[PDB]
Parts: sequence; structure tokens; C-alpha cells
Amino acid sequence: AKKTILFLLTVLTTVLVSGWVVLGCGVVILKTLHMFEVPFLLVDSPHSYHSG
Amino acid sequence: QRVTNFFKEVVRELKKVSWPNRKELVNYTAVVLATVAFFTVFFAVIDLGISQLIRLVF
Amino acid sequence: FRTISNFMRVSDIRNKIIFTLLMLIVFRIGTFIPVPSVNTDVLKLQDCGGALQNFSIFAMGVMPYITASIIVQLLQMDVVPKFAEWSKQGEMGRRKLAQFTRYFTIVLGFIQALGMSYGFNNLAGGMLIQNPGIGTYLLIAVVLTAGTAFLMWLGEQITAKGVGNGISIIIFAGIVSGIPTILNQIYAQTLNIVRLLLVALAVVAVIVGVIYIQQAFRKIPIQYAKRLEGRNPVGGHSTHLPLKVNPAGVIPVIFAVSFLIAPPTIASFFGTNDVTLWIRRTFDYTHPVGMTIYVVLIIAFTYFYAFVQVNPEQMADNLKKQGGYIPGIRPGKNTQEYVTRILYRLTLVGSLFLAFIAVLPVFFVNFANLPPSAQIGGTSLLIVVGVALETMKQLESQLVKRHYRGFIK
Amino acid sequence: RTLNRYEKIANDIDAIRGDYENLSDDALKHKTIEFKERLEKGATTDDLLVEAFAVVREASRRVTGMFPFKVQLMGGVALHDGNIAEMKTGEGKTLTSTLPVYLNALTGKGVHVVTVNEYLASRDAEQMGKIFEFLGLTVGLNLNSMSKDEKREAYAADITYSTNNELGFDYLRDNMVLYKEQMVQRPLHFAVIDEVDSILIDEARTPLIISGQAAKSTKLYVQANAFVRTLKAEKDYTYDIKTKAVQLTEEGMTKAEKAFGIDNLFDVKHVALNHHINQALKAHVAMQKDVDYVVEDGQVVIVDSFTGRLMKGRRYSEGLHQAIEAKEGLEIQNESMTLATITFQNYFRMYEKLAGMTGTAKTEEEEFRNIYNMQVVTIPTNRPVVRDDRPDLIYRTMEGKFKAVAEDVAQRYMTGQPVLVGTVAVETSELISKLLKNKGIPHQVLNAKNHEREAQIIEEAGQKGAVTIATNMAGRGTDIKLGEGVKELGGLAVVGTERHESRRIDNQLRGRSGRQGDPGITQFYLSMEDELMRRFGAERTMAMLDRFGMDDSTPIQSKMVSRAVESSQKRVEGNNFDSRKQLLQYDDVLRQQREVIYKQRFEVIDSENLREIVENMIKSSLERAIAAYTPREELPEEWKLDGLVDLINTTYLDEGALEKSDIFGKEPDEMLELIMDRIITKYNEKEEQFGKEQMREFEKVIVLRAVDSKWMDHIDAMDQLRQGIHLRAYAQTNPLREYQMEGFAMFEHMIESIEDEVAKFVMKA
Ligand SMILES: Nc1ncnc2c1ncn2[C@@H]1O[C@H](COP(=O)(O)OP(=O)(O)O)[C@@H](O)[C@H]1O
Ligand code: BEF
Repeated sequence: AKKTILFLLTVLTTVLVSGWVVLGCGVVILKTLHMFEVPFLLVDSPHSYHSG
Repeated sequence: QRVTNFFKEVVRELKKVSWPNRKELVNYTAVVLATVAFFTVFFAVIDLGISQLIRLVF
Repeated sequence: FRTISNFMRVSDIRNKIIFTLLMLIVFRIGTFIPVPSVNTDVLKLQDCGGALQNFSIFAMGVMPYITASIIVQLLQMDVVPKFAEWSKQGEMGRRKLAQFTRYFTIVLGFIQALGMSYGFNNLAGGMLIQNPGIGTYLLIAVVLTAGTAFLMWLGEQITAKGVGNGISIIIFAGIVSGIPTILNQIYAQTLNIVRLLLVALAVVAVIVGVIYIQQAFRKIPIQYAKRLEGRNPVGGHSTHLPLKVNPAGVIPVIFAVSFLIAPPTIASFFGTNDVTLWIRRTFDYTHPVGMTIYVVLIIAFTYFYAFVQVNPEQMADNLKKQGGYIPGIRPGKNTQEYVTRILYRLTLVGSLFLAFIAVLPVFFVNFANLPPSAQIGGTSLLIVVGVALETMKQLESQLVKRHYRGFIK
Repeated sequence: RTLNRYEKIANDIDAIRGDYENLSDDALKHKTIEFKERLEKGATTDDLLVEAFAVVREASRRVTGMFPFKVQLMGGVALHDGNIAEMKTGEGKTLTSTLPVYLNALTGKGVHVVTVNEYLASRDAEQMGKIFEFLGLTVGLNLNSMSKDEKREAYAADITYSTNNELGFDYLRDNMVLYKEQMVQRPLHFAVIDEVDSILIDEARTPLIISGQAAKSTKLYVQANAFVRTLKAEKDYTYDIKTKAVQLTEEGMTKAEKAFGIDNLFDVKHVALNHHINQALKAHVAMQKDVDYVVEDGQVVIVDSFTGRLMKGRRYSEGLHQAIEAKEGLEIQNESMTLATITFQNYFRMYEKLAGMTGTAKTEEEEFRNIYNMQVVTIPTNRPVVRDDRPDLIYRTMEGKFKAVAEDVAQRYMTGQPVLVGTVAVETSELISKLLKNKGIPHQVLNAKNHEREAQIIEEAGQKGAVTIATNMAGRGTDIKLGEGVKELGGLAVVGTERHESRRIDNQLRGRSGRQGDPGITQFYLSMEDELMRRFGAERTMAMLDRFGMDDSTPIQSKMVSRAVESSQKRVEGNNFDSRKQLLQYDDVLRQQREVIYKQRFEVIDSENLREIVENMIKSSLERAIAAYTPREELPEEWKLDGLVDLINTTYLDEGALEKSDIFGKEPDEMLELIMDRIITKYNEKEEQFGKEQMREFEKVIVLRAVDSKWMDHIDAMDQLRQGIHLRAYAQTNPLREYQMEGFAMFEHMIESIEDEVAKFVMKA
């Protein structure tokens, strides 16, 4: 099933956002803060009066 | 050999893509560089003025 | 120019570009407004520190809203079935999902405000929040989530009454506001004139490459056999289904940096060791083993996200569901496998372009000795190019609304 | 607040009524004369408002015996301001369309009173025309069966009663005339709209299309009929019932390829055969015989979706009407071809002041405010509504519902109370009619096919012991007046039979029961295998409907199925909302283009000398032919001017007048002046030769024929673009911006084609 993969991706993303707890010394965390953009939002009978 | 067949298919597929022409490429690059230059100058002026005002109010 | 004067000459377009600049000024006064109860610290003295991120209201930016949107979009795909029915029901479900993103991003802005506050405290070594306690940390967490709430309301304001999409304009404003300090460091470095000219010509060359790949559509022809198509054809603007060369966007890099920097975060959550030091040396992407695993993760997540966003099976069932078909291809499963093959080849090219863009600035800092806070062309370059072009196209569509001529004149 | 202003004006009208009562007749027609004099002299229509409303009240009594109440005066003042008077159904919304119609009919510009169908238009026109023709104004009534001279004499009256379809079609046929004195309509001034929700909200989902007939095809309709008739309902096609959409399957596509001798049905060579198999499939299984058409004297007559009446001129488009005509062995007629097109939004938004009154508008205040900038004013009721309004009764099967509704009207017939059963189809009404023939109950039925006896059915439907079955016909304006001794026993039990596509439509049926303080009982009988529940009910509840059991003698008592019913109806409301909104913005694009062309076509109709129009067309086509050769990126003396001399001699200057030495590589302006001077001397020779007046009729015919043919082709090209548009949302853009940009490019190519055709037809003939 692909459900596990989707869940794993979500958990990893959450860990990345909330794993800002040790900042080294961060050489990636501030980059992560400024470098991403929003995703793009996901994707009868006609009549006709014949006269002229 | 499936991989070289696949890369031949990839180059054929790249032929079928409708790439922008030269005129649209130079117009778009002018728009991008002009917008970055204007907003860079605008935000520098904004930062200098607001920082000087904040320093004037202390 | 001519088209810029055309923008100024019309009153409606000039009204909304002036409204956009006013709300960007309103956003930019907030980067100096500090968080209360933090102010008595070394933040007035830190000039090992932050130095780029610094601090302020809107320290979150709109990044809680980005994370909320990408998480609920991955949950729509058969993970919470309630969201799948809300997506399949229509526009009332779209309002339900938008309100869910608003409450999800208030939740997420809260917990990331906790995380970032304690993390900047630990980066500062503790001595950045006087009286480190539960009440003050909850106060600054509600303050940062209020910052994100004001920025999202500001984005909705500037997308209702200003130029383009609001959240993209605010993200673009954060990037290009970061630019002039980098220009200041580049100048205060100077180490010749030929280094600046070669790196600036390479910057404009990679801007042209990003314009070239971002604005390229493979246009599948689609034939609707539900209308006559009788005796009024020209043949220019036939119906098609455009797929981009880079369908995934830039979200492959968020999944790649997550999967790259989560094991150093886990290993530092544990503490210093020998295998911890090997992990922290290995998973740094300024090094060739770390850069190889970064590039492989970018390619894998570009394939995963291009098949999430395009979804060949759902678009083939969506094409069978209302008439249309590709000419030659029987509209059930064969349409799905045709557009899947197109997607495999196109995503190979787009993923390689994304991987070359995302590791470009470490090559520029090494081979061109820039100050390492530059990052001249990461995914900030892709956000900058995308937002500039779609704001220009929205303004152009308002102009062509105002140009209806007539045969009499 | 705005309500207290209307109460203060209603009290002012009562105060003036104190003096207005003792005036004799022939001293009130002089009051209309005095109002026209005062309105010409210096006054507006607001001041006269107070006086004018009092006059109408007195006139109303003397003509009809009905005095307006105070809430009818509040409705008149709210309709005069351009608002929407929401007065409840039964509270006299026909005298409040007499007060501001009289006030805004005095200047002479003309008032159009729109209704939903022609029974209500004729019904209101007779009575209110008695009131208005008392006071010295004219009343015209514009119907579908009138010739253009009678329609021109109807719109030349001071007050016109028409339906919304006839107003739209007279507008679209006014912009297909060849003379200025063939147009029927006056310039549009003031529309009062009875039942605004039905006209501006409900049936503004659909456009008005006028189409002339192209050449006939008959072979492929009969071939696709004879194929689709033998096609095995579950194995070779799937009828999606949520949206009524029929597609073939892989066995069906294989049988279609092996029955026609083709190899691939989905080529680009067989788009015509695939279109015919699709439309024969839809006409066979997705359209049933008495539900949404009929057969009437060898013709297929479509039954209107909203009013339930026979639309005897309208025909299904994209080749579906010929597939229905071939389904039943009737004669197949010629294929149509769209000439003109408008929406009810963009037609009722060119009216300079637009009012309206209705009974059920408070749900749609945001839609009346966004699109039309009209605000719903809710007006009190003069007498409290004592209509007993019972909840639904959900059953498990359709036959259980119909046995229960027959038993209910049988127990209500026994006490003499009038019943009005209300269905939506022409076959469920005859199903319940044959359920009431046996059990022995004398009834009447008002189908789409029983339109001729409608007044004699509605006049008898409130008498002691009269049972009426009625479709959508008697559900929007029908005024059933109660008989003698019938108010005392709870008059006019209305019995519904299904839930409609909105709450307003069934609130209108209950409104037929109520009728201004007289008692009444409504009751809706529902099923779980209805059409609304089968199409739009959520997939979760069906397990619980299996759980509930099967005896169907008693209804379901639970809140689960009631939640399912209300959720399905709200989903239909949301779907209709979105379809209405996207039709609105796409016809906003086509509205800008249509306004440009209709304005300039009208100013080449009534132009006394259109020499300068034709000369600007020739000059614009000439400069485009100059710049289409001689490309300005290219350096001169390479410009291949020989093809330019050939094109100009073929198109403008009679094959001998231009040779290459006259131009010889100039800058384009001076050679453009040379070719333009040779064109203008050839044209002035033709003008002094042909005659000053015959030349204008000649080039008027040329200009109008070019505009009309290229605009028809542009309407059809914009419809094909509107199909492909959502597929353009796959590549992450929004498709409306693509539609606007492609529509602007396509419009300008059309207008360049018009100018080229007019230039070559005037200068080479
Ligand atoms: N001032 C009045 N006095 C007595 N009866 C009235 C008065 N105004 C209206 N009515 C009656 O109320 C009934 C309501 O019918 P109608 O006007 O069709 O309702 P609506 O205004 O809801 O369409 C009419 O039969 C009319 O005779
Ligand atoms: F406009 Be009514 F209720 F006949």
C-alpha cells in the first residue's frame, strides 16, 4: 500500500519543522526557513431556439 | 539495451515540448531582472528610511 | 518604457499596484518590531549568531501556511478519506479545506514557535530570554502565531485587492528583501572586477535557463467528440492538455532537505559521539557524499511529487468521465499509460534541472569565493522567477481586457 | 435601516389617500395628464412617488375591488428604488407591481414587466391592464406567437408584459436586422421582474441561443441509432447517474469498431462517427421519453426544466435533437448553427434600472448583491401565516411513497377538502393519475401536454372536493382562490411528492397552499430511491437504508435519513451555484466582445453615409498588408515587394494600376499614402459612378454580411475554446486568464478578417 509512504513523508516534514531544537555550534535550517513556495491548488444538454 | 532506448525517447520527447522562442525569452528575462532590480532598490530604501526613523524615535 | 507607462496610465491597474506596495511596506515595518519579553538579551549585542535570520514578528514567515498546505495535500491522497470526499464534493469542500488549512496552520505555527524559540535560545546558549519559563514562552509562541495570522490575512488582502497571489508575493518579498544585505557584504568584501562580471553573467545565464525550463509545456492534443465542430474552423487555438517540464514545483527540495537534515537532528538530539560525528560529517551537502545523496533525494522526490500532482490515473478517469480523448488512444487505461510515459520522460528532464539548480550555490561559493551567506541561485531563484512572471502575466491580462478595438475605430 | 423609510412613505400615502377618495372618474385620467406635465416641467420620479402611489390605490379599488395594504405600498417603494421586494408568497405581489410600474411609466420610456411563463404574463396583463387602461396608460403584452408588427406595437405601449425568454430573443433578433425600422424593442429602461429568483438565479444557469439551420445529415443518425439500440445496458456502456453521463466500455468500443468496419474509433478521421455514437448513446439512455421531452404530432418537443412547459421552438443542440428524433423513427430535421447568444445575467444587466419582487430571496442576498448590486428588502405580511407546514415523510421505495400519497389524497377527498398534488415529471403525474383512477377519485391533471385547459383547471382547483395533480406548471405563480365553504375546513392541502433542486422551489409549492392568512396544510412525501437521493445523496447512508428494513407501510422515523435528505439538497444548491458562477465569468469575456460588435454594427445600420467607415477598413487592411510584407526587422531593398504588388493588384487596384516602380523600396508611410490615394480615387470614381444612394445600400449589405458571418464563426470558435479551458488548468495556471487572452487574440483576428473581406469586396466589385 502507498499509505505508509504518504504517512512517512508527512511525519518527516513535521519532524523537520519541529526539529529546530539544536542549531549546531544551523547551516541548513535558516535556508529551509526562507526557500520554499506554496503548492499550486490541485485540479447537461444545451438548447437553441431555432428561428433566426 | 533499455536505457539508451529510454534516453533516445527522452530526446524525442524534448523535441515535442513547446519551448519559448527568442523574443519571449528576452522579454521575460527583461521582466525578471527589472522586477528584481526595482524590488531590491525599493526594499533597500524602505529599510534605510524605517531604520533611520526608528533610530530618530530611539 | 511603453508597457510600464501603460500600467501607470490605467487607473485600476495603478490602484492595485499601489495597494500591493502599501501592504508590502506594512509587512516590512514588522521585521523591525521585535518580540516582547525577548528584547532584554544579546540580540541588541549580537552583531556565533544568527546574523541572517535575526529575529522579529513574522519570524515564521508564511512557512506554517506552506507546511499546512503541503501536509493537507498529501493527506487528500487516500490517507484521511474525509478529505478525499471533501475534495470530490466541490467548492463547498474547497472552503472546508481552506478553513482546515487555517486551523492547521494556527496549530502548526504554535508548535513551530515553541520549537524555534527554544532552538534560538539554545543557539544563543540560553541567555536570550530572561526568566526562561512556561508563561513567557507561551507568550512568544502566541506572538509568533499572531504574526503568521496577520501575514496570511495580509496575503488574502493583497490577493483580493492587489496584483497577484498574495502568499507568493509575500514569500518573494522576503527573498528580495534579503538581497540588499548580501549586496552589502559583496561590496564590503571588495576580489577584482572580473570575478563580479563572470559571476553576474553566470547569474543572468542561469536566470535565462530557469525561464526556459519553467515556461515549457508539452501539449498533448485532446479531441472532444461531444460537439459537432462543423464548418467554423481556423486551426490555431486547438484544445490541448499542457504538462509542464517541471510539474512538481519546488517541493522536491523541501522533501530532500527534510530527509537530509533529519538524521543530524536526531544524532544531535542524542548527543556527541563517534558515529554521531560520522553522520554529521556525512550528511552535509557541501561534501561529495552528502551532495550525491542530496541529488538522489531531489530526483526521487521530484518523481514522487510529479506523480502526485499530475496523477495520470485520475486525469485519465477524468478525461473518460467527460467526453475527451487523445486522438489515437482509447480513453480508458491506455490514456493513463500514454500520459504516464510522457510524464516519465518530462520529469527526468525537470528533475535534473531542479537538482542542478539546488546545488548550484555551493559550486558558486567554492569555485567563485563568495561569502557563504549569498546562495546565489538556490530555490530562492525559482521562487523569484516564478512570482515575477505570474504577477506580470496577471497585469497583462487586465491590459488586454482594456484593449477591445472594433472594426470602426 | 431602510425598512422604516418605507413605513414612513406608506404612512404618507395613507395621509394623501385621505383626500384622494372622492374624486370622480375622468378626474383621475387628468391626474395622469398632470403627472406627465409635472414630470416634464421640473420634477423627478421620487417626489411624484407619494402622490402617484395614492392615485394608483384609488384606481385599484375602482377597477378591481382590491385595495392595497400598507405592506403592498412598502413593496412598491422598495421596487421603485431598484431593490428586490421579498414579500411572502400569497401576499399580493401583483398590485405592488402596479405601483412603481405606474410611477416609472409616466416619462414614456417604457416599463417591461417580466414573468416566468405566458399564463402568468397574460393573467397579470389582463387584470393590471384594466387598472392601467383605466388611468390613461397603454398596456402591451408580448407573446411568442406574435408577428414582428404586433411585437413592435407591444413595445410601443407604455407597459409591456412579457416572459424572460421573449425579451431575450427580441433583443437578439434586434441585432440581426438589416434596417433600423425592423427592430421591435425600444431602448431598455426599467424591468420589473416577477419571481426574480427563478429568472435571475435559477434559470440564469442557461443561455439564450438563436440558431439558424445548416445542411441536413440523416445517414449517420440512423446508423448510430441502429448500432446503439443493440448494446446491452451494463456490459457495453456505463450510465453514470450522479452526473447523467454515458460512455462506452472496452467491449462497447470493440463492438463499435467491428460494426462499422473501422479499425480505431478514436482516430482523427472518425471524430464524426464517434460524435454520433456518443449523442445516440445519450439520447437513448440518458434521456427518457416523457420526463424531458414529449412526442407531439410527429415532433419532439422539449419540456422546460424549470417551468415544465412545452418549449415548442427550442431544440437540443450539438446534434442531440436529431438523435432523439432518430430514436423514435420521426423525421430528422436540419442541423442548427448558432447565430446569436446571450445570458440572462448580461441581458438583465443592460437595463438602466432593474427591480424585482419574489417570495424566496433571502437565501440569495449575496448573489443578488454581488452580480446585480440589488439588495433584498424583506417586507411584513399584513396577516400572520397560519399555513400548517408539516415535515417530510421518508419512505423506502417509490411504490410505497405513491401508495401513501394516494391514500392521503383519498382520505382528504372524503371530507371535501381540495388537494393539489405536486410532481415534477409528466410521467409521475400520470402514474399518480392512474393510481387515482382506480380507487375512484375524480381528479384533473395539469401536465406539459395539458396546457390548453389550464385556466379552467386552476379556476376549479379550490372548489369543494376538487383534486388536482400538477407538475412544475402550477408551482410558481398559480393563484388558486378558495371556493365557497372551503376556508372553514383548511383550504388547499398541497401534497408534495419530491424535493426539488432548491429550498425556494418547494417553498413556492407550500406558498400555493398558504394564500394570505387562509388556512392550509402542506406535506411532502419523500422516498429514499428518489432521483435527488440517487443522484446526490452521500454514499455513507445507503448501508443504513439497508438497515432500516422493508415493509414500507409506515415512514422512516430517524434523523439519519433527514440529515441525508437535507445534505443532498444542499449539494444540488452548491453545484448549481458553481455552474452559475463559471458561466457568469466566461460570458463576461464574450459580453465585452459582443458589446463592441453590436454597438458598431448598429452604427453601420443607421449611418446616413458610411464612406468613412469603409475607407478606414480599407486603410487598416492596407497597412496590415504593408506590414505583413516588408518586415521591419529586415533591412530594405530585400523586402520582396513583387508579392506586395501582386497582392495589392489582386485585392485593391484592378490588376494594372500598381507596378513596382511606383513604390521601389520606400519607407512604408509615403508608399502607404500613394496606395491610399490610388484607392481613394478609385473609390470616388465608383461613388460618382454608382450613385450616392445605391452605393450606400451596396456597401451596407457588404459590411453587414461580413460582420454577421465572421461573428457567427467567432461564437463557435469561442465555444470550442471554452471546452478546452480546464485542461489548460493542468499546467499550473488559472484557465480564465488563458480564456481571456485567447479570446482577445481570436477577436482581433476576427476583426482583421472582417476588414480584409470588406476591403476586397468593395474595391474589387
Ligand atoms: N388590497 C387587497 N385586498 C384584497 N385582496 C388582495 C389585495 N391585494 C392582493 N389581494 C389578493 O391576494 C391574492 C394573492 O395573489 P397574488 O397577487 O398572485 O400573490 P403574489 O403577490 O404572491 O403573487 C390575489 O388573489 C389578490 O386577489
Ligand atoms: F407574483 Be404572484 F404570487 F402570482
